[PDB]
Amino acid sequence: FALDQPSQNQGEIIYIGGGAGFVSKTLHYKSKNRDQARNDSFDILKQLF
RNA sequence: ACGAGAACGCAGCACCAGCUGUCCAACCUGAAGAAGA
Repeated sequence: FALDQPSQNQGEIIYIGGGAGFVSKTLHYKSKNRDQARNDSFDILKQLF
């Protein structure tokens, strides 16, 4: 209902625990642009699932 | 009828006394019990 999801909070956010997301466990969105990282995630995850 | 006869090279004696197989040294280094859609 709310889903506030604040951002730009001086880097005061960390995601710890289960259910955080597949993005939080992999470092490829922050080393490549949108299309390259998207395709890399799709290729590496279609191998998994 | 032998320069010969008889005669233990034998007796007692601890290879023994003192002395640390000791000194120094992290079982240590890195790792999300976690993710489809």
